[PDB]
Amino acid sequence: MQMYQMTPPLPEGAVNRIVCMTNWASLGDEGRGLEVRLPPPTDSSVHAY
Amino acid sequence: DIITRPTSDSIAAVANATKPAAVVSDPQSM
Repeated sequence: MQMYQMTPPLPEGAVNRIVCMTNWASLGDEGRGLEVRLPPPTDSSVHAY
Repeated sequence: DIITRPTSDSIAAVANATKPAAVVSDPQSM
């Protein structure tokens, strides 16, 4: 009688893109104090160059 | 945060010297 439902693994939306976000899913130690997080192409990813 | 450092002063000086105005008032566009 219970109902189960899972959050879908893949994204949903009109447009879906691949981006570069280092350690976006890291869980263990804090890691090196250095990251690279590009914004989605809808913004000005010019600060990274 | 990201790693970034100021450019050498000499380069910045010469670079800033040559920067023409992008938009100017011209009374003609025909």
